[PDB]
Amino acid sequence: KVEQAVETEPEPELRQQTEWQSGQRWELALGRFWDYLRWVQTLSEQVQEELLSSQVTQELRALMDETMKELKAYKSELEEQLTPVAEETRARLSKELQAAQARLGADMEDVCGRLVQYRGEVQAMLGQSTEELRVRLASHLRKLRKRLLRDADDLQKRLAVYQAGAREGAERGLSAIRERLGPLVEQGRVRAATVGSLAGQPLQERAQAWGERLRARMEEMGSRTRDRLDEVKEQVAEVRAKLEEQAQQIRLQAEAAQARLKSRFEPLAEDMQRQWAGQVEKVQAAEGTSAAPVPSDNH
Repeated sequence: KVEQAVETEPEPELRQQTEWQSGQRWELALGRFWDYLRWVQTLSEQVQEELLSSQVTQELRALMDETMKELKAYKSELEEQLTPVAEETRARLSKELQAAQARLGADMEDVCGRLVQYRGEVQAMLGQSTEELRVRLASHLRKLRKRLLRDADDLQKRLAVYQAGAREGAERGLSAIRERLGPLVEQGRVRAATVGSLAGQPLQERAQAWGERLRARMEEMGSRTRDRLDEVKEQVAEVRAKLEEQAQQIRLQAEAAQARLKSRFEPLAEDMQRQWAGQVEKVQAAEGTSAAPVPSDNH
């Protein structure tokens, strides 16, 4: 909201590389998703009015399945072929996707949860503050929106290379998607989320009122905002997700980094270069300006 996800603003290389590679089909979903993704940001009491109905959730879950439907579709067909090698290196292509894969569902599923929780919590009270919940809503959404972002690219980047064409690896490719998810549904029955988002909680005719809400919404939010992660766990519900997630994130970015290194080393050797200072931020000394990325905060 200020640097966690704002660092990408000045770094259009992510939107340029994806728009050039993908084209528009996949870039569309992930493109429109980022719009409402950050739009969810709030501050003024207006947030309590929007919480009435799962608006950002319906729009988020709507696009989430879109980018995931187009990516998974083109992916399965992409796995059929790998880089121009087919010998041993291809073995890393199986694990590589495993990382970017778990990263997709992780953030995605985390999205619907952030809303379903934030809404299910406030809707249970209907008479609390907003900042107390915003403090965590800023960082949580910051890392949730940042990950899904830096991931969408780092993931689509590998799909651009696979377009090359392999021989033996062609068999291992199909295995990659099989090593990620099998019994489950892509990530974790995301469909089940589309149902909850519909739940909402209408009153009489103000369950949304986004019309006037959006007015002060962006006004106060952009005005200056009074939170900037002041470390104040109010809901302590959604924070758990980003907390336990941010921890495992290291396992993903790690396998995805070590693999990508050699993965792109075959086709080229400049990716790590532009990515060294053009990926998104590279986590400039820890995360969060104030409210550091809590590991778990116990239970």
